Amino acid sequence: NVVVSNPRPIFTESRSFKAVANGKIYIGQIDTDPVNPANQIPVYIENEDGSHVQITQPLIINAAGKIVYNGQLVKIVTVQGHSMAIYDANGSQVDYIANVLKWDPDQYSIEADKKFKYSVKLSDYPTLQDAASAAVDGLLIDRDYNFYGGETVDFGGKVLTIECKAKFIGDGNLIFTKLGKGSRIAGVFMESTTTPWVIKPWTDDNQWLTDAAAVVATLKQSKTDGYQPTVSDYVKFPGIETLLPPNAKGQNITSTLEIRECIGVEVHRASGLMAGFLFRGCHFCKMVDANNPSGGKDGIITFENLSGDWGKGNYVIGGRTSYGSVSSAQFLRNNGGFERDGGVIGFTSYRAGESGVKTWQGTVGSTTSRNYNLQFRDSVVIYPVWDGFDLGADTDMNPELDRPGDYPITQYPLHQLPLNHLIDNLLVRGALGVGFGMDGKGMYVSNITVEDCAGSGAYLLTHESVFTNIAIIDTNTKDFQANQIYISGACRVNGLRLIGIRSTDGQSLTIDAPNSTVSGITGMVDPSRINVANLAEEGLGNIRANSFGYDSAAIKLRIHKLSKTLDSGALYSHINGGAGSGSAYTQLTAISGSTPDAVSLKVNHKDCRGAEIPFVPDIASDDFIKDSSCFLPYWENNSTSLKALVKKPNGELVRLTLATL
Amino acid sequence: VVVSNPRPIFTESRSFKAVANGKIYIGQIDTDPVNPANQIPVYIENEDGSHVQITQPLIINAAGKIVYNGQLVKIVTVQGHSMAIYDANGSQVDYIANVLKWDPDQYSIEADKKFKYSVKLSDYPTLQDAASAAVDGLLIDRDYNFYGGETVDFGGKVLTIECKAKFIGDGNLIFTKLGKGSRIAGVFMESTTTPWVIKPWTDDNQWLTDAAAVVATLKQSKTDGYQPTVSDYVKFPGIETLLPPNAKGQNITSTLEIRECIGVEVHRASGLMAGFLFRGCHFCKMVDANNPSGGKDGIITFENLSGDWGKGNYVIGGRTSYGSVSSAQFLRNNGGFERDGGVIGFTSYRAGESGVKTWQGTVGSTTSRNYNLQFRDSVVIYPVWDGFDLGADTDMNPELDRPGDYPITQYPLHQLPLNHLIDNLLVRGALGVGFGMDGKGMYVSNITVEDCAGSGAYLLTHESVFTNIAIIDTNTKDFQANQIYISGACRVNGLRLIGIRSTDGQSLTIDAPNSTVSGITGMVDPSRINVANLAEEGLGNIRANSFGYDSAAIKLRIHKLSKTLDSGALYSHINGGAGSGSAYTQLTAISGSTPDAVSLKVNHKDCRGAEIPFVPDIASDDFIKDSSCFLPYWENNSTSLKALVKKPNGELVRLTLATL
Amino acid sequence: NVVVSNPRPIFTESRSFKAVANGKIYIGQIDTDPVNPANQIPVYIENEDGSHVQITQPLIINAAGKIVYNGQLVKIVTVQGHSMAIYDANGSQVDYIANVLKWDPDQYSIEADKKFKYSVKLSDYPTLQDAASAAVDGLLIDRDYNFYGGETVDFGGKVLTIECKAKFIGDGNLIFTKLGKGSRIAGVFMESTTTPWVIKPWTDDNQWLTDAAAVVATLKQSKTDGYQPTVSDYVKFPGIETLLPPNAKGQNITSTLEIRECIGVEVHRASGLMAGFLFRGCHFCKMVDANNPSGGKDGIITFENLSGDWGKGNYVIGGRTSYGSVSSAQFLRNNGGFERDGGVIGFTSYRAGESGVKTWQGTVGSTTSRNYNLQFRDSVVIYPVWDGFDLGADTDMNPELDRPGDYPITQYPLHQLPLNHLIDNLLVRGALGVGFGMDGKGMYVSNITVEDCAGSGAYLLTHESVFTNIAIIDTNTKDFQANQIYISGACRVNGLRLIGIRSTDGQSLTIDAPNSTVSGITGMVDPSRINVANLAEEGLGNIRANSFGYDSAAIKLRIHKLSKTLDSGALYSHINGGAGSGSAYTQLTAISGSTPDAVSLKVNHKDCRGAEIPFVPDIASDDFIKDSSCFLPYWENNSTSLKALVKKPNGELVRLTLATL
Ligand SMILES: [Ca+2]
Repeated sequence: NVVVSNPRPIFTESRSFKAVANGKIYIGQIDTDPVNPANQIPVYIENEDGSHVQITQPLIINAAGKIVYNGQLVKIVTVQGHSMAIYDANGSQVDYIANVLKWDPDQYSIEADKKFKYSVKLSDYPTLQDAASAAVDGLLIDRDYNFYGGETVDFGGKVLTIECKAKFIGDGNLIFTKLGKGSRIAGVFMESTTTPWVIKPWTDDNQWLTDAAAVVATLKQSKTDGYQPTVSDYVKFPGIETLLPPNAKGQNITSTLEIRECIGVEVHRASGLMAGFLFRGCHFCKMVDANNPSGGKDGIITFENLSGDWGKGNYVIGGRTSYGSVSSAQFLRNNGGFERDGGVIGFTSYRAGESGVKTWQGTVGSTTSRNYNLQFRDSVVIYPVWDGFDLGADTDMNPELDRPGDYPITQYPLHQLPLNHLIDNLLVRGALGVGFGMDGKGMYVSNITVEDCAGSGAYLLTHESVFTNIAIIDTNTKDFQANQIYISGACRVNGLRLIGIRSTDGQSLTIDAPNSTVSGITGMVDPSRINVANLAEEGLGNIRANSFGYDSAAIKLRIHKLSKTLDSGALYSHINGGAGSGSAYTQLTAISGSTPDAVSLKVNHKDCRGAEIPFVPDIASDDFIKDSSCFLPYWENNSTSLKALVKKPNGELVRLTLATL
Repeated sequence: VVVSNPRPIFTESRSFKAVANGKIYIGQIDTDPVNPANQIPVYIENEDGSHVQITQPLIINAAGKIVYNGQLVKIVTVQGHSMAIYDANGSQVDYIANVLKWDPDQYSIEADKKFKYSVKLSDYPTLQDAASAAVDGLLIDRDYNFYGGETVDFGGKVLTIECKAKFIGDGNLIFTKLGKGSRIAGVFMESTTTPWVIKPWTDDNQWLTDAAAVVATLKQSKTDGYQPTVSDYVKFPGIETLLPPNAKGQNITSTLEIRECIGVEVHRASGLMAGFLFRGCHFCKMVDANNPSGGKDGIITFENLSGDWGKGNYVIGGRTSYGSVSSAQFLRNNGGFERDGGVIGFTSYRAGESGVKTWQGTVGSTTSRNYNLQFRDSVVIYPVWDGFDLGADTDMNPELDRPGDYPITQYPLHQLPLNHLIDNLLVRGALGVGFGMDGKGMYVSNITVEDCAGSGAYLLTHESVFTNIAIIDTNTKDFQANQIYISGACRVNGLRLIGIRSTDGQSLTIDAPNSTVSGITGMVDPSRINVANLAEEGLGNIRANSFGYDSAAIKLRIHKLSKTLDSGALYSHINGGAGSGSAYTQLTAISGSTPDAVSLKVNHKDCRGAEIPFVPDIASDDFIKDSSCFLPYWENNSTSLKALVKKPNGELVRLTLATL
Repeated sequence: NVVVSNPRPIFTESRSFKAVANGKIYIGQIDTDPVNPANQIPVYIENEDGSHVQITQPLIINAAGKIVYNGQLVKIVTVQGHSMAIYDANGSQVDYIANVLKWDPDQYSIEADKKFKYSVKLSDYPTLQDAASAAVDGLLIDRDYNFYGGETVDFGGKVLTIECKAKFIGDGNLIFTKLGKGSRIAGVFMESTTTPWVIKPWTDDNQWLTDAAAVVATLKQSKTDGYQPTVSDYVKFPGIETLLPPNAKGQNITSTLEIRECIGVEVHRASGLMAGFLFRGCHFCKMVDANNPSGGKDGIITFENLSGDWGKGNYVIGGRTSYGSVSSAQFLRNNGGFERDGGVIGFTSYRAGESGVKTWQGTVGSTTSRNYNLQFRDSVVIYPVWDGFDLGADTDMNPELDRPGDYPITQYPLHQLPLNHLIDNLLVRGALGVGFGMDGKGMYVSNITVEDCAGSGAYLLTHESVFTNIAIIDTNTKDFQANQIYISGACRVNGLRLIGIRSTDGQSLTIDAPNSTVSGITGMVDPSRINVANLAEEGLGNIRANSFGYDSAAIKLRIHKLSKTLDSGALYSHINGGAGSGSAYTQLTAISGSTPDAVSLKVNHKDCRGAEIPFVPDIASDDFIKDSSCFLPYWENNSTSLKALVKKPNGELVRLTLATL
């Protein structure tokens, strides 16, 4: 409701009831005398269409007490608050107001400025920068915003809480800079403008495709449920480079939120399609509870600190991601320090086009991309095209001969860096590459479970390292020419579960750990497919061997130097008669002529209650008897007699007759 | 406020005079209001606030003030307007194209831009009124008594609903049409009714099992127990008849229902007799539940019996307590290959049914089953029934088809390809079964079930793999049950059995008749192991360290022969005492159902010789097994040892071996 | 911008065009007659300086129609809502306005008050109490606030969301009281004013210092990268008490946020320097996602409930802390109930000056400081000066003879309270004292991993307790006179991994658990360094012993009561000839005269296909033969004959001739 009123002011005298006819008005700085030029401020006629014309002072008051310019009634305005002095035609002062704002003070605005939460919203601004400049505390993203690649926003060092309720859409990087420590960005949703060509190298039954032509046949234009091919696919799927159409090669679609050179910024509940998150030269930043962004061409979550100080304080905490052409979560040139201040905790990666979690190896540009002292715990990687966890620091194939910006090779050889990562409680399932890969010297690794992988379970280029409670369960299910677990260097493994339900008959070795000392293997492993430097159970208690569904129980010995495929000796218990007979025989055996159990001593065969003793089947040579005060029975066929080669207590030999007709 | 004179006066523009008998025309902005087509309504506004519309022009009196019927009046318009003033001779005194452009209150413009939008329930009579007014935030700042089925339409808006007071009522408060990304934080649901609840555990936290004892715990409370259900009639046989009618068939729950929404998260929820229902939702999460105390229905339910299969639905973090049925439950959800859904980082205490439940069977005429969910990093303590119930098929009537699911002819009962990602789960105190599941082709890892009155695990699984399972002091009530049962042909790699409680009062520890197992650790009674095959194929060089009084033992047992008697053994026994430097080694075999009946010894009494058992009477031809061996036997009437010799050529001869 | 107007009011007549010369104005309550003094309200002259002088009515109008007071023009002010009556010089009413506000009504405040989020901010108030009193919903800390020790703020029972974007700066405690249930405090940053002297008992290669003089040598003034010495350091580094200068002793610097006697308050994403967080007398409070506060003199996170009801519902959830002089997270007099409603889940502690997580022991003040029914799960403690987890309830050194406020010693002996904590999935690395310590009766503990600790791995003063899947891997690496794991009482251990890659030759026992029954040891343990009451593997299947790196395989027996260092017998398989000979011999041995393997029976030595049988090297005594229907061969040297001591089937002894020339 608008009340009818008379907005145009009139100016009347102070001691009688008259207009200030032919008077003058001066307008100036608050609490000054505006009659003096130095104190005057710009005054403008304001026109109906909202245009302005600056005029000179004094303002002229006509005979009716109204302001006029060249005799025409005008509306005068000023940019800021002002003092006002009114003079009559004789030049006597009629009135003076030091500050006109003080006459009609809007008290509500003082109260409102104090009692309401400050937030600006993108719907009120043409550009994101405009909103950012206006922001004091909150910034609401409340309209879908088309950004251009490289669009850069300066947040002015302010500590902002950016609440996203709409998308940032575009191909390329949206770059946020100069956010103050403590700033948070919640609910951000990045989406590419472009819909790329993607491959989907898995079937409707979730089996991995390995054939290049089969993979090419999956090409579709989509922002999800697949990934844009990269040059690593040319290696992963031999022959695919030639078979892909040109429009499916060299694509580069990612919509990336880039946090540049900020400290103490967290991105919470991020999501998107063809989406990427890049922390470039950041410290003490976190990607928290990622809400399953579907990846594009670049890493989904990247902490890259190739320039400036080594990254520290950078974490992926919770959440999950899906797809992407390369790794889900990756680090370059981060060092958590002794305090292990950084890494990946509580994270899930699904279907990384490369690996679920990656610490980069080798030189990138002019310097090291490697990482030290990071945590990798309580995390899960499922169905990566390459690796579950890739925690190596030195290049496997075609390694550099040096490490600019890192420890020289002369100090630490390749794969022997003191990486010092805290690695515990990780699960990997469905990896096509390697479930769990790493390198380094002096590493402690615990509670790692790798299961149901088409590719190898683990590939460990580690040295003087300790692995505790490792489970490698049905890996290399495609039976590639690979081990299920490989360890290069001289390591200790304490607890190693091998074999689920899949046969290893179509594979090479299960564990190849030629310099490693191992204890506590469990599972239905084919002992011929074990290679270690040493295997021992030094600390077992009293033992029982329980046999089910066989007529015997066995405690066997296998000397791998003699033979990896044949037991060299055994202690058996064998049933006499059948079930419930109350009788069994015990048998001690030795291999001869590569025939297991060729020679044996028996106790209670056929419940006879006696020992059956093997004898030498012809004349025994002197050197057949080993120890003093022992005898060795032997056969003399021509007299149908048993003889005994005796090594007497004094060590001398004598031949006796033992049994005759 | 400055004491001012609000009533306008209108004076002329050429000389200082009132516009006596002047005329004012009021119309559309930027038009000529003298034209009636440009005029807008003008009203007298009375002191009591009533209005009366009058004709134009407005009349100015001798004093320069607007008048109607000889009285000074206040005139108002509904919109911004043009104003033209004419004097008694029709000369124009003034023209204002838009009176609002003279000094607009610029504050509302700046305020609307700089402040966060939020409405609050204290300003509205109903929750719908508040939802309608909301733009960004909605604050629940007063307790609100809802009626069952009360339905709120949020208009597709992406709202941040902050709760700092209670929703109070029996039944469901139903939220609908929230936009993707909406969040509801701190919600507290509380029933109006205080029901009758049972508390089937003692002040020393032992479960009660006697129906009469449980009935004796009846009290009216919204917590520290649960409303009896139909399942209690089975759990406590006879309780149905002993419970008074007022304790039976109660249905008190105050439920926040999120209906048919996508991308809604409920965070830090709590309450008393509280439930949370996501009905026909996708990509919704129950996050960091702040220990709501449950009612009759499930505490957290993702139910997708209608519409598309549920996906993207999770319980993440938090905990719940009590409730008559399961704490967290799923019907007709499929996480896809991506495993996009399930329960991670969750704790359940004292579920009246189970901690985490995936429904089995048909419900509402379709499948209630679930696929491809995660169950990880979660803990369930003191459920009345199960810790985790992750089965999909009902363990009965294997003929029955699965409407809405895989046909029974494609996948038999309990052999669905459920494909859940199950890892790192802990259960303690279950009265029913700690960990239960079915399915074919399952992988399960890092499960620990300890200190359970009921069985540790009940696995109706087929061609499945279990890695690093620990079942420690379960079936502590000594029900006629196993500690772990596995029906189908599975592999177990790493199974820890037995804590500090004796199994002397129990039947089988593990009954897994089709399963192949390796790596059992613990003081299991070997008679209480039943498996298809047990083996340690990959041990290294071995040492058996005995802390016993005078011996160490490596025993053999053939379960086909006897489940309770060792069939043979390798012993080492001390000669003399501690520090003697001497022991004897002994190889034994069972005969006449007497373990160790027959043996060969090396170094008995430090004699440095081998004591060899001989057949105590004439040896039959078939007593000797292998060629180039001899078997000593006794001939009493010559006080001699003979030897039955099987020569190298396989033929038998009998020789004299020792005589007087 | 601002329009030029004439703010000073003029009062003119209603029926003719004249000023109300020498008129009178009355001002009173809305919709009343203000000429009645009962209805009048205060009116004020507002001077130019903004000051006010109350005057009595009526207001006086001059010949110009303007308000005057003793002949000077004046600005009169009063409350928004009022009635106004104007009278001419004759006392005739000129006008009456029932309610001046109703003329040009501000509708905006009504709309604004409904549509905007309420938050007050510290920049608008001189003191934190001022802001707290003004708050309704939100409270923003947008300026650094210097507090004094003991400064107490009462939040009126209001449910407040306190968002911190600046620091609370001060030595001592800032005390928050009377927060309503559901209140939350986010991003708080406590910082001390003092930079104290701190010690840093670790080197640049992250080796612990143990020498007092070396530790004193590390003294520096800093708020981080070390801690203030306390009296426990006197014990930890013997001699340091006398070597520290006075300025480094008795320091007491912590900047502590104290939440006092509140219910349902959560502190989220807290940080700081020399910072502490104390919940005193609270219930249902949480310290969530601690953002690596760097600690001071007192515990970093403390739930202290020594008065009032036992603490319940109090958790540390997520996050991490660093440094501090004492423990990172600690509890006094909390009981989670059967519900286990409280504890530590998901937490990381680095470099606690005492322990990572501590449940207090003994009497504090006049009552129990102990704790029951708490969770300790999914947490990690790295590099504590004392313990990783200290979950004991009873005092170790000079214990109390009683437990005021708790169970009596007569009901539960020392170290044997039914603490009932839910303990699972814990990792400790780098502890200088004890990695994992506890006491209690009836405890269940599972999935504990302790690795690479200078001090002992575990010290368990527990009884009738159960430990499942424990790993103690390279602990006591400094070779203190200690065990790697000690357990005092009658416990069960099911799964125990011992030994990483470090030799134990410099140590005493690896496990000393004299009253415990243990199964499932894995690792390269020295068997002489195991002490338990009972060690057994009752439930193994068929067994194979696989030997790598040797010409033989072994299944050995050791009777620890006979000898802890020498095996008492063995079953061996030994290669005959070369590798790939396909022949081996089996040997069964027994110790004699303290020489392992002194006496043995062989099968297939030198591939001879016969059994080599040891005989008594002199005349056998009657008592040498054990069982009926057995014979024992023995040597009669004078005649060059083997005889047999025969125990006939009827048990009677006879001596026969077995072999002669
Ligand atoms: Ca003879």
